[PDB]
This record gives sequence, structure tokens and C-alpha cells, in this order.
Amino acid sequence: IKAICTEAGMFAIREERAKVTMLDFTKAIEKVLKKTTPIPDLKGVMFV
Amino acid sequence: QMGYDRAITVFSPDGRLFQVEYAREAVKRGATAIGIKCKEGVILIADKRVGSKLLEADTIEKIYKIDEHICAATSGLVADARVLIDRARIEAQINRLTYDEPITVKELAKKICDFKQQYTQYGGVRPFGVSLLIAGVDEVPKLYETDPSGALLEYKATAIGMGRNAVTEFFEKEYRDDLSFDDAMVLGLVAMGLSIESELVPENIEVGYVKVDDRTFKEVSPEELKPYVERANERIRELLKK
Amino acid sequence: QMGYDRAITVFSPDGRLFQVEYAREAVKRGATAIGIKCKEGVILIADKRVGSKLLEADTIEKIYKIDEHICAATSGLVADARVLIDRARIEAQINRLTYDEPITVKELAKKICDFKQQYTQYGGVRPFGVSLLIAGVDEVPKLYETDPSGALLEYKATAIGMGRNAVTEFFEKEYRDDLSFDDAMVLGLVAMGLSIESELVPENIEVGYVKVDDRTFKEVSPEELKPYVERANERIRELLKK
Amino acid sequence: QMGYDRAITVFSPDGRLFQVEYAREAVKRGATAIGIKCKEGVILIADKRVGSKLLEADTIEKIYKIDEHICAATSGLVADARVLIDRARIEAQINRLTYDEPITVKELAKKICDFKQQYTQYGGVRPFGVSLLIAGVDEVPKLYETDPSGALLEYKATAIGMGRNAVTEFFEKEYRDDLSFDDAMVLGLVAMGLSIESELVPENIEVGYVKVDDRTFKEVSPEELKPYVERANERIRELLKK
Amino acid sequence: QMGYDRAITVFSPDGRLFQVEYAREAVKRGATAIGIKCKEGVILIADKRVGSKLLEADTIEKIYKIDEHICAATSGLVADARVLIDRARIEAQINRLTYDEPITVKELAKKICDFKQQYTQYGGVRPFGVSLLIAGVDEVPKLYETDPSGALLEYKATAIGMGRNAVTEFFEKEYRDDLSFDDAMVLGLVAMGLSIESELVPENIEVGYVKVDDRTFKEVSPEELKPYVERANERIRELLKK
Amino acid sequence: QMGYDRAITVFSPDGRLFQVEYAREAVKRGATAIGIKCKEGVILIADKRVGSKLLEADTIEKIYKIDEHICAATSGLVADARVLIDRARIEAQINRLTYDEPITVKELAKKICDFKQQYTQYGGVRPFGVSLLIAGVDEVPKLYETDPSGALLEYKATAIGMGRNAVTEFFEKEYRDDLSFDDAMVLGLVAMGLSIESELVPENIEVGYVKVDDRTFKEVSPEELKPYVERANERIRELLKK
Amino acid sequence: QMGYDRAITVFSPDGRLFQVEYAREAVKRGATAIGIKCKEGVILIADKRVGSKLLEADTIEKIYKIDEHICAATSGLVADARVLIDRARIEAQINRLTYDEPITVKELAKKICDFKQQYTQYGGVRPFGVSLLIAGVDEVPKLYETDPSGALLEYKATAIGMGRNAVTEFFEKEYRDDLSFDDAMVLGLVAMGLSIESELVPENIEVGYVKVDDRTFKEVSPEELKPYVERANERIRELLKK
Amino acid sequence: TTTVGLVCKDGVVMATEKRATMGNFIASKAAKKIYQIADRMAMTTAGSVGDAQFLARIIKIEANLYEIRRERKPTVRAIATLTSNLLNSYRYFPYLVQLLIGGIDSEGKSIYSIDPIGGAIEEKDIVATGSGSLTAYGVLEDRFTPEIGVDEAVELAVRAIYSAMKRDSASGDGIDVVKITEDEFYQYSPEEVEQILAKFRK
Amino acid sequence: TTTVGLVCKDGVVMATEKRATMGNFIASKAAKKIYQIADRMAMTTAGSVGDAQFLARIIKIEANLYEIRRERKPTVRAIATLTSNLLNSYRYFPYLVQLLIGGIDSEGKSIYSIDPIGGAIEEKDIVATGSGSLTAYGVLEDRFTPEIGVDEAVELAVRAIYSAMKRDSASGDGIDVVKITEDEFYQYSPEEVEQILAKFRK
Repeated sequence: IKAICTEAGMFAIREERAKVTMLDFTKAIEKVLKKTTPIPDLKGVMFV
Repeated sequence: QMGYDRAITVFSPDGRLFQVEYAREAVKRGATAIGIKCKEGVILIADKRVGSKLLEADTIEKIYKIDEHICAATSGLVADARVLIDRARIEAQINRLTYDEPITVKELAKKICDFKQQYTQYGGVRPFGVSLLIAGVDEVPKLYETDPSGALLEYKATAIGMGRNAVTEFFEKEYRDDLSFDDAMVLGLVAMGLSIESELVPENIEVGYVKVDDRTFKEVSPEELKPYVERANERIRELLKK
Repeated sequence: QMGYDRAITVFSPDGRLFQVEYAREAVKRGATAIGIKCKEGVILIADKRVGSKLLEADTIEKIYKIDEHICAATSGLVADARVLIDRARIEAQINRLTYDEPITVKELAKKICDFKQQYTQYGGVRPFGVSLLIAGVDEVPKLYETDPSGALLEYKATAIGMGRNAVTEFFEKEYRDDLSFDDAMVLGLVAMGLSIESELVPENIEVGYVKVDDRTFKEVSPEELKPYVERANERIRELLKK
Repeated sequence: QMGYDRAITVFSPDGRLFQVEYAREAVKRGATAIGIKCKEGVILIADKRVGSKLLEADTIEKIYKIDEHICAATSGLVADARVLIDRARIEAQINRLTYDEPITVKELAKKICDFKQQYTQYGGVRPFGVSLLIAGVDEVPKLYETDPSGALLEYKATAIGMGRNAVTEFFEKEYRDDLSFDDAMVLGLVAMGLSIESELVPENIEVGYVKVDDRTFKEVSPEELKPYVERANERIRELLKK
Repeated sequence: QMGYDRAITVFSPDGRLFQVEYAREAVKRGATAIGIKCKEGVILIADKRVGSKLLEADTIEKIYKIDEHICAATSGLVADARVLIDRARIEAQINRLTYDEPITVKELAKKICDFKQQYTQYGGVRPFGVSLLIAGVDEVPKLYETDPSGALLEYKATAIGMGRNAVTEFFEKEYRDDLSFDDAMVLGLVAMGLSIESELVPENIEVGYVKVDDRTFKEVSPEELKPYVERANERIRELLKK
Repeated sequence: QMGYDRAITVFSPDGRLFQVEYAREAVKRGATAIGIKCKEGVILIADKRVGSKLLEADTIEKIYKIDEHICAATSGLVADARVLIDRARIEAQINRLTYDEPITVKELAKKICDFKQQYTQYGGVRPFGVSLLIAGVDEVPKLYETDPSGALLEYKATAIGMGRNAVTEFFEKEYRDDLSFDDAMVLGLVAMGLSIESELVPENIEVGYVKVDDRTFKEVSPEELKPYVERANERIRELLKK
Repeated sequence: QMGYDRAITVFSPDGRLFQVEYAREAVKRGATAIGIKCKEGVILIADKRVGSKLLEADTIEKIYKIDEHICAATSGLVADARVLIDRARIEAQINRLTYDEPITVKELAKKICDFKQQYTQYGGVRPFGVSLLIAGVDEVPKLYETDPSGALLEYKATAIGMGRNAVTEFFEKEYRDDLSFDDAMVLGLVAMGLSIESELVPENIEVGYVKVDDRTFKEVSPEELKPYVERANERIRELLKK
Repeated sequence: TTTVGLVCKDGVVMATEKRATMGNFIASKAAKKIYQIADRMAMTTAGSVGDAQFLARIIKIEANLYEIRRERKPTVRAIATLTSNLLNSYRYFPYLVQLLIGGIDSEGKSIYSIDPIGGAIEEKDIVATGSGSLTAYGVLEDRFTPEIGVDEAVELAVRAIYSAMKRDSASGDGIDVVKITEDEFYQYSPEEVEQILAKFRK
Repeated sequence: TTTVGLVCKDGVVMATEKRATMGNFIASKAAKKIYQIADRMAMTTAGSVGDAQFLARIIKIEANLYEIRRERKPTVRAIATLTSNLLNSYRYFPYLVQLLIGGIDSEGKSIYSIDPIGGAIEEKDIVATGSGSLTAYGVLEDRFTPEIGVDEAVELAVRAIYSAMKRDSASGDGIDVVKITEDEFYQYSPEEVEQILAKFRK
């Protein structure tokens, strides 16, 4: 969680701000998920 | 757990069948299907939500005609449900053949539960990972939920699928026992709206029902969904802001 | 871990083969049913408390007609119950087809035990995880317990499921063979009361009886159960003070 | 480990069957039985003293009439007994169907074992962890014990169940082959008394016999049993003071 | 993940069958096959691309005819396709036996997904691991993807295979319900050429199509693909510069 | 890999059935069988050297007769070769029984693939560990390779077994369709030279071919082989000056 | 590689059946049998040597006639040979039943091999544990070796069992194609002596042969084994002096 | 032999003759042709005794099993159709029986006439069955009243059988009548029934 | 025992005479011999009541199974073939019956004649079938025009069978018309029919 917070603030810098918002958060989270998920929920198309 | 979940034959010292529960975790992957039973008819509302705009909306449905005054929904595998429910058609048919009396909704449920039950006992073949909602009206409305075991539970308001926990919470609060066909219909559109977590368009949902007077199955056209859906959207937006 | 409960074709070195005692643990987890034997009949009581107001307060059933002079009550999976209760009703009738004699409680009991043991013995199929109470009056009142093992145990009065131990203690003290139909009925309603650690209201229990002087099954009507319960609640309350 | 004991179609490196050796101990895990042969018939005595006042004194039973003039006791798992004795009885009348011959005691047990041979060889099915003692008079008295494996041993006096080891020792000094029917009947009881470690009450233990004058199965009700028991009870007292 | 993929009976804890998951990868390893349905018919195009000139001019066979106006094409395991398709032809002939009507694409699809479903239930037989796009014109054009799971899904333009993802993205922008017969089939060639990442020639694509206006299936010669291919190359080129 | 390969039933994360592809490794070890098509017939050349010289290696034999215009060569188990060829033989003669037509090259291949495949999907039985090339001229040259999977790939020249590697890499440069009957027979004989890495003797090799203008399988005697072998031996030696 | 060897439905990742490799080692824990082909017939010899004199070597057989012009020898389990030669006898004769023709050596070798392949498809049956050498004269002498794998190979001199290696090195030097009956016989005897590492005694060897000239099987008594065994034994002495 | 049935608004009233006469023969002193399927359901047969009795055991056994299954009383239709089907599946063992399976349920009162080729068909008025049926119709159709009770219905069931008996030699006596007034299952039994025709002769 | 059928221009009309008698029991005279397959599909029978209703019930059940499973109304040709294949199934015992299956479907109006053994052939607009077949063809075809409607088609149906009845004596009086216009599936029953032909015969 401490690394994700750090990713988000860094994301803000890339977006030319000092404001951290929800889209900065969502990418920051994904970066960490990339590592340790993906687990496919694409098998939900085979379930009614 | 650890080999006492890797065959269906097993038991656990918990006294669970973990294999059946995993079969029930299959029901919870698929989408919500919700039923209400009221004194003037029975209401069936299914998710028809498409993953894409290249997916055809016509069949991805849950709702199956079974009898003249019986429809049903399914949650679980698609594959399992159509084979299982084509069995419920046959069964309804057998009854009409040999007694010349259309199958009651209760008897039907006992028969198709026992069919799932040979597949739960047997080791050589898996159970289905499906629950049904079997809704019909025989003389007066009836609503049952079939478990993946084959357990049979009578209900008056029920859900299966992914959206289920919130729909359980919802019918605690909201549902009343003096409500009509029209009033309980809208409420089930607010409940489908809750579970999918948006204000419904009437082209990602499908309604079938059976009234006592009509004593028929009908399927609700897009033209005919809209007054319920518009009424719904008003109360659905309020729960997505509060 | 044990490795003696992978299949029912394994035995323990202990002699208490574990996989059918894990079919026993399945029963215990399930919710209660009590059989109480008197000299003027037998009385039989089972849960109907199940679920909240989503669920029916008229959930069918735990208190099965098997005959029009034999009843049965259950604990364990109501799925495993379903198929077994089906076989019971045909079997009982099968005695009738080939003799035109009412099957006695003892003879009915031995046949369901034999059915259970087909599934128990084969290793390519699991036992039923359900126990049965069979109550009738053939012309002497009789009460048996049939184990998920398909083993036969006779009792003066007995209970199964979560409340087994509370009732067990309850009848240990109080149960006599000199109880009348009224006395024994109210005593078993006290004992059911204790099992769920709560009062009894007439929709949480279904109660049936087989009378001596009629030898026919009749189910006590909801408002007809209300005066037994009314006197029972007094006592259940005294003991939940403790 | 050890075994090589999760399959019955696999022998241990000793060459033994762990699975059957294990199923032999389940006879022992269940209740005692005492069989005694004398020269004026054969008495089979079965333990029916079990559980508290919650059970009826009749607890089934444990001493089935197999044929007119042949009876058997059971020790071990009840479920397994129920089916074993079913086949036993049907085979006893089958001999009369094809030969019009009262089945020999000897042949009946050999075929009880032959059924059980099949469930020891074929891995598709469990062994029965149950042992019957087979007492009758074909025209001389004979006492056998049938085993889970299907091994077959003629005795002239025996115990099985809980008292198997204890009572073998009792009978090295005490038992002779010059005992009277009455003496024998009392001595099988002293030993039974030895097994539970307590005075016997005839109101919960069941005795049958086949004499050589009779050639018919008879059963001893508790009023009759009283003087036998009174001569046993002095000796059970003598034993439990040393 | 582990132990939930060693048979088709077992479910994993999320309610997913990991055996079944590996079966979608089975679809995705194999060659791309695209279907594009329009008002005037339904066109089914499948990759005929060969990794050698030592394979046949037409390698037999990527697009099967399975009834008068019903065709399917394959992706995934092409070994299983031979059996799957042997069956699909027979089922569509069968309905012509027993009602002497052209089978509808939907009911044909249901029946083949029952034949998968049959090998899914049994744990002795492993399931189909190939996906077919069954396309035909009945009352109106219809197009399905029948999955290894035994599920049908209807789409209005579709894909499966290697190229599966790329052609979902392409049609999301480019496909519309305003597309002519010609504008559609041509659009599938564009879809196919991106997929292989090469200009198309007639020997690396196989086309059939279904007309409404003829109400018959035809299989288009490599010669009469030549104009459409030419038209297609411009768009493919632009796409491969993007 | 592991665990996705010690059964037939298992799918791997790749989607492949490694079990079947390991029976293609059973083929792969021993020996060259070569097929080469041309526009004036099809020529099937096969290895026939087996062990040392005690072994008679002028018989046993890959080029089995199957019809009057159908022949197949084998690579892989000799054990599997006999039954599969025998079935093949059965299916050929079924077409004559029932249509009074010699069966077509395509259909025999199609069928015998389906037969191998049936056996792939069943568990507790394996697919055949042998591969054939199906050579025939119905009215047209065809050359097929039928796989131990039960898939069908038509080639215009291929090889299976040990020599597969050599003949592919050779046919990249050499193979063309401008070959005649003669140019193909010598050219496939060179192909086989490279595969065993030696000069040919017409003693250790055997050729059958199906010509369009005879419509016969004919089996070439070693005196007849020899002229063609002279043509080839000079080519094979220049190519083993690499 | 480890664990691709405990089923026969299972190929290993290296391509090879190691299960079969372990079935060819059972032959080699048997006693050698040598077959040698001459122009004047076919001679079959077998090691009747027995490890003691409490067994009677003469009766213990080794070498059985199969047809009136085909004989066969075994190596491996006695047990598996009994099923296999009973197969053989019935099959040889079945040819005579429906064609009235004494079975051809190739053809019997083939039909026994197809039997042995069938026990190698299914994992439910243990593959054979013997090999036969099939030697008769149909119209020409043939001398086959059948393999437990269910393969057949033509040989002109061969062995099976533990001596297989040594008889190969021996016949590699001294085997000729131009041998007479008397010379072949001698040569085979010499060779058996190398394998046992010691002299021959008439009383622990069996020799049976089928001449081309006569086409009747005849079996060599100890009396008539004598001339041949002096001449052979001098050579063994010399050869195993080195 | 001959059996009669009529549908009243107060019940269903049917009649049998227990004796089955070839033409002079006495099959049995008394036998059963009226089978009690429920207190509201009846089975009255004309045909063979043995097939009728055989089918009846099955049916009695399935009426009570069907009741326990729906937890709802058997309908008249549901027993009728079962017998049509039971006959056609088990026809491998020959059947020569006509059945009249009738009674009372929520829908009203009705009789279904079943022939051994199959069939179950709705009757709300008049039905008669057997070799005496042709004569029986003559009587029943002239004297039918729609508003008729069970009280005048017994008099008629008597009159109808009584004429078949006096003009068929193959029609035995021992006339039993069953009445199902929706309150009980009364059997008059032979002795009273014989006295109904005592006042129609003399 | 004779049946007729005609396509009008807008419905299918079939008619069946009630009077079936086997021995000394009249099976039909007040009970049906036409069964409902689907809403506007019927099947008419000439032959025994028992055979006709037992076989029709299966076809009726499977007609429902068709409708529901595939969401497609079955055609006259669909029901027709199915019936043919089932008459193949059992033919060990009596199962020889002459069926006419017709009505309205979503490809027009059709009648199909199903032979006793199996097989199905089509009839443009006139059928018969029965033993009155020869008399019926005349009456229907003379008064059949391409432009006849359902009202005057029901009148005709009665006229073909009642002119035929006279030459026959496997048939008697009592007749049912069925009219299938796609606005009603009405079963005329004896009362009504006797009254319409009371004006067209006297």
C-alpha cells in the first residue's frame, strides 16, 4: 500500500500536477496488480 | 480442503461436501436472477447484460419457458443449465402424458432436484453448479429455489448469482406483503438496477411472469418494459448517490 | 492427515471408519428434529425456523408423510433427504403392492437401512449424508433412528442435528413411559425450544402425529399447534433464565 | 504409511491385507458376543446392554433367526450386519427351494464367507467389517465364526467383539467338553459378565438356542432367564473380587 | 491451479473449472476464424494459411458444410473438429429425418453443446477442446459461437482463435448493422489480414458465405475471392502503417 | 510441464494434450516413411531395414495393401500398426459392401482419423502410437498424413519418423509439382538417402505406388527397384559431400 | 523421467513406453528358447532346465504344439503363457473352422500380437509377460518372434529370454543361410549351451520341429536327442574353454 | 358381465355384479369388481376378474404415492390417465378389461371409461360398460335427470343392470352398488340391492 | 368409421363421426375422437378410441416440447413426420390407425395423411380416408371451389360423412366438426351439428 501511494504521487508528476486524484490512483494500483494478478475473470462469458 | 475437496465422493471432518460448495461458487460467478412471489402472480427478472456491443442481446438470457404456466431462471454454467432445464421440460411433459394434469410447480421442483441428486451422489460424474428459480402458478403462485446439491427451499422473495447478497439485504427492507403485481414489478427493476449498479436501459434485461388469471407465461417486449424501467430509474439513482 | 477417509473403501485401524462418521458429522450440522414416543401415539417435531422473511414461513417440508400411518423426519442435507424420502414412499407402497399389508415401522426401517447401505458399500458413490427418524404406530408405537451408515438404533425417544445433546439431556430426566399424548407433546415442544435457544412460535415448527386409536398420520394445523406451544413457552422461558 | 492399505487390491509388503486386518478390528470396536457349544445343543448369547435410559431396552437385537434351526449373532458394524444376514436368510431358503433340504450349519457359514470373499477381492466395494457367529443343529450342534476376510473357523466355545481376547482366557481353565446344556448356558453368561465387568440383568441381554432334541430356534425371555443369571451372578461377583 | 484440473469433475474454489479454462487456451493457440453477419446473409471466413508449400493447395478442411444452408468453421484443436463435425452433420440430418424440416442454427447449436455437455458431465471422457462458429440463414440470418464449455453465445459479428482479440477491437469501431453483403465479407478480409499481419492472397484464406436470397450455403472459389482480396489490401496496408 | 501429461484427460495451460504429442514422439523414434505426390500419380516409399542380418529385413515392411488403390506406410509401434491397418482394411471393405464403390482417399483418411480420435477422448484407453501416410489415386493423386492425434493434414510430400527432419529441409529446395511419375520416385528415394545417412540398397527398402492411369496399388519388386536406385545413388553421395 | 511408467495409457516425454520395456524384462527373468531356420524345415528348442530334482523337468513344458504344423515356445511367466497358448490354440483352429485351412505362421503371429496390443491399449488389464517364438511351415518355413508389446518380426534365427544376447553374438558369426536340417539342429543346441554356460543333458532339453517336406510337427524324445547332444557338447566344451 | 356409472351433482354412483358368468358358470361365491381407490375414488370393472384385480393393486398403490408426492388429493383425471398408460406399457401380458375409474375431486364429479386399447374419456351423464351395456343405455337415457341425486341414482344403477341380467345369460348376479355422496363410501351390499329389484319384479 | 378434411382458402376444417362401437359396448357417441396438438393443430382419427388417444397424447406432449424448446411453432409437416416415425416404433400390437393431421401453421394451411404403418403424403385441399372415402370425394369436390370459406366448409364436412353413412354400416349417427380458422379452435359436438344439417337435409 505504501508503494502504491508513492506510484500515485509520481503519476501526478507525469500528469503535470501536484494533485493526486482517482485516475492517478487507479493506474498506481494496476502497476502493483500487474505483478501478482492477472487472474482471468474473462471466464465469466462462459457463465450465464 | 487438501484431497477432501478434490473428489466429489469424499467428505471432510467439517461434514461439508467442499466439492458441492465449489459447485455453488460456480452459481456466484454468473449473473443475478431474482424472483418475487406475490398473491396475484409470480415475477421473474433476468440479466441480459451483454459484455459487448458485438454480442447479440437475444440469447444470453436466463429465462426459459418450461410449461404453460411455469418459467424459470438459472445461474451457474450456461452449458449445465440448458441440459438441466431441457430435462425439466421433459419432466413436465412426462407428468402431462401419464396423469393428464399440468405439473405443479412444487412437484416439478422435487423431480428436478432428485435428477441433480444422482449426479451429486455419483463419483463417476459431477453435479451441476447451477441453482434454479422455479416460478410458476398452479392454482395459486409458487416459488422455490433449487440448490446445487439438490436441496429444495420454498421462498417468497429470493435471488441467486453475483448480485445476490445485496438483493437479500434489499428485500429485507423494502418488500411488503400487501403489494400488487405492478408495485412489486417496479421494485424488482430497482433490485436488478442495484445489482448491476446502473440505471437500467430496457435492452439489457428480460422479464417473464405468470399471473393467476391469465395462467400463462408471457414475455415482456421492450415496448412493455419501459414504464417499469422509467419508474425504476428514479429510485435506482437515489440509491447510487446515497 | 488421515488417508482413511479418501474413499469409503478404506478402513481405519481404529475400526471406526472415518468417512461414514463424516457422513455422521453432516447430520449434526443440520438443524434439529425430535421423535417422542408415548403410549397414545408418537409425536414428531422439526425445524421450519429456516431463513428470514425472504424464505417461506410455510417451507415444505421436514415432516414427511411416507404412508398415511408413517411419518419421517430428518436431519442432514435436505438434498440427500429428497431422494431418500422418495424411495421411502415407493418402498412402503411396494410392501402394499405385494402383500396388501401395512408395512410395520420396524420393517420399513430395515428396508431404508438396506437402501442406504448400497450407497455406503460402493466406493464409486458416496453415502447419503442424512439421518432419518421413522415414527409410526403399526399397532404398537415404535421409533427408530437410521444412521447415514444405514445402521439401526431403537429409542424410547430420540433427537438428531444441532440440538441433539440438549434434548438428550432433557428427556434423560423427565421422559417416562407413562406420558399421555398431551404431556409428551408439550414436553417435546419444551425440548425443541431449548435446541434453538429461543421460544417456539407455531411457524418454526411443523408437528405431526400417528395416533394409537386411529393409526393414521395427521399434521397439526397452525392454530391447532398454538395452544401446545402456548403452554410450552412458559417452560422454555424458565430454563432460558438459566 | 504404513500400507499400501488404501486399496484392497494391493497387498502390504508383509504379504498381508492391511485393509482386511484393519476391518477385523472393527468387529472389536463394536459389542461383545459369546457363543458356546455343548453336547446337548448350542447356545448363542449376544450383548444388548448398551447406552443410557434414552434408548429402549430392546436395541435390535443382536441375534437374528437365520433359518428355522439356525441362528446368528452379530458383533461389529450394524449396517454391515443388516445386509449380510439378509443374504444369509435368502440362501437358507434357497437350499430348500432347490433341494427341499434344511441347510447345514456348515454350508450356510461357508456361503456367508463366500459373499464376503467377493467384497474382499473386488476393489469396487468396501469389506464388511462385521462378524457373525453361526449356531445351530443340523443334526449335531455346530458353532462357527465367519470373519470379514471370509476365513472360516469351527469353535466349540468362543467370544468375539470386545470380549474376544478376555473370554479365550476364561475358557482355557473353565470350559471342558463335558458340560451339560445348563452348565454351559450359565458359563457363557459368567464370561459375558466378565466382559462388561458388572452384574448381568436379563432385561437387556438376549439369548437364543437350538437344542438337539428340538432342532428349532427358541429364544429365552427374561422371566425364564432369571435362575440362569442367578447362578452366573455369584461367579461374576467372585471374579471381580480378585 | 493444482488438483482441480486433473479431471473435468472437480471445480476450483472460485467456482471456475481450471480444466475448462485450459480449453479456451486450446481455442486461442489455433488459427483465427472470423464471422461477420449482415442483413443479407452471413459470411464465414477462416484462415487457410500454411507454414509450408509442402501442404496441400487447399488443406482439408477449414470450413465445413454441415447442412443445406448451415456451415461451421473451426479454431482450436482440429483433431477434435473431425469428430465434432461428423456429429454436427448427423444432428442436422437427423432433424431432417424426424420432422423433415431444415434444422434451425440455434437448435443445431443446442444439440452439439449437449454432445460437449455429455463429456463434461462424465469424468471418464475428457470434453471437446475446439470451438466452431455455426452460421446459417433460416427465418433470418443467425450466427453463433459454440464454446468448449458447451455454451452458445450469439453475436452479430464475431471472432475466435489467435486473432480473436484483434478482431473484437476492429469490429467494435468498424462493424455496424448498416453493412451490405459485400461490405461485410470484405470487412472480414480486412479483419483477417491484420490478424496474420500480412497481405491476403486466396491460398491463405478460405471463404464460404450464406445468402438469404438463394437460401443456400455456397463455397467460394479461390478465383472469385480474387476481387475482394484486391479491395481488402488497401485497408490492410493502412492498418499495417498504423 | 508435469501433471498435465501423466493422463489423457488433462489439458495444460498451453491447451495442448501432451499425451498425444508424446505418442507422436513414439512415431518420431524409428523410422523414415516418405510420401511424395506428383501430377502423374503418388509414390509411397518406406524403410524396411530392421536390426541386424539374422533379422530378415526383406519383409516387415511398412507398405500395406488396403485397397486396390489404397496403401499406407507406417512409422511407430508395430503393435499399433497391425490393429489400425486392420480397421482401415475393415472400413475400405464396408464402402464396397454398402456402396459397391471402392472408397476415396479422402474418406478413408477422414474415417481412420476419426477412429484414433474416439480413442483420444476416452480415458482409460490411449490413442494409437502409430502414424500412417494415406496414399492413393481415386481418380486424382492425394497424399495425406493421418496423425496419432486423429487429425488430417494433406501434404503434396511429407515424412514421418526419424527422417522427418531431413526430408522437410530437403523438400524446401527441391520439391515441385512439375515432377512426373519417374522424377518423383527417384527424388523421394534421394530424400530417404539423406534420412538414414547412407546410400540405398533395393534389399532394405520398399516402394508401393498408386498411378492415375492404372488406378492400382502396385508393389515394386527389388529387381524393378534397382534401376531407380542407380539414378538416386549418385545424387545422395554428392549431398553427403557436405 | 519418473512416473511415466506406472500406466500403459501413458507415453513418456522421451517418446518411449518404458512400461513395455519393463514387460520385456519379464521374458528375461524366464528361461531361453532358441529358434533356427533351415531349408528343410524349422527347429525349435527350449531350455527345460530346472533348478531342482524334486521337480520333474520332463513334464514341465516349454514348447507346446499349437497347430499340426506350427509349434511355439514361451519365455516369461508360466502363468501368462497359459492364457496366451490357450488363445493360440483356439485361434489356429478358428481359421480351420471358417476356411478349413491350417493357420499361416505369419497370420497366427499377427493374431496373437493383435491380442497382445489390445492388452496394451487399455490401462485396465496388465500387458502380457511372455514372448512366444512362433515356428511352423505354412507352405514355406517362417520363424517369428512375438513381442509382449504385441509386435512381430521375421527372423531366420532368434532367441527369447536371458540368453537372447549370447545367442545373437553366436549366430552373428556362425549362422549361414545354406544350412541343412542336421547342421541347423546342431547349431541351435550349441548355442543353448552357451546360454546355460554348461553341457546339455537330453533330459532337460525339449526340441520340436516342423519340416517343409513333411509339414507335420514331430517332437524329439530324450532317446533321439542323444546323437545330436554328443556332437553339440563337444563344441560347447571347446568354445567355453576360452 | 356389465357395470354402470352415472354422474350426479351430489356424488358418483356406480354398480357392478360380483359374479362373472360364462353362461351358466359360477366363477366364485363372491368376488370383487368394486375396488376402493380412495373414500372419494372407485374402480368398477367389467372384463376379467384377474386383470382387473391386478391393475387395481397397482393403482391403489400409486394413488396413495401420488397423494404423498403433491400433498394434494389425487384427481379423477390423474388415476384415469395412469390406467391408460399402465395398460399400454404392460400389454405384453394380455389385457381384456374395461374399467370405469371415477370419483370426486375439486373439479366436480366425473367418470372416465377406459378400454384396453387405451383411452380415457370424460363422461358427465351416462356410461355403461360390458356385454350388457347395449340394453343398459335404453334404460339409463330415458330416465336420466341432470339434477338427479345419489338417492334416485342407486335405483337406476339397479334397473340398468337388472335388465342386462334378464336378457344376457353371461351376466351374473350378486349386485353390489357403491355410493360416494362426498361424505362417505357406502356399500349397500348384496342383500339390500336384491330388494330394490324385488319391488321391480313384483 | 370415416373422416374428411378440406382446406378452405383461410382455414382447415376436418370432421369425425363420433359413433365407434366395438362389440356390445359403445365407446363413443358423446365422447371425443379429436385431440389438440397445438393451438390450431389437430389430429383426427378413424379407428379405435383407445389407439387414437394413446398415440395422440405422446404427439401432443412432444408438440409442446417442440414449441417450448426451440421457440418455434411446429408445422403440419413437422407433426406429420414425427407420427410416422413413432408408428414405426411399436407395431407388435394394435397400432394401425388412419390419421389426418392438419390445421394452421406459419407456412400456410396443410393436411397430411399418415398411413397406418408410417409414411406421410400431402393433400392439396381434399382428403378421405375411411370406408366412406369413395362417397365423400364426390360430395366435397363438387362443392369445393378455390373461394370457399370456413362457414360453408363446416356445412360441407357434415354433408360428406352423412351421405357416406348410408352406404356404410361401420359408421352410425353422431358427428363432430372441427373448425380451425386461426380465430377459434371449436369443437362443434353432436347438438350443434345435428341442427345445422337439419336445414340442409329436410
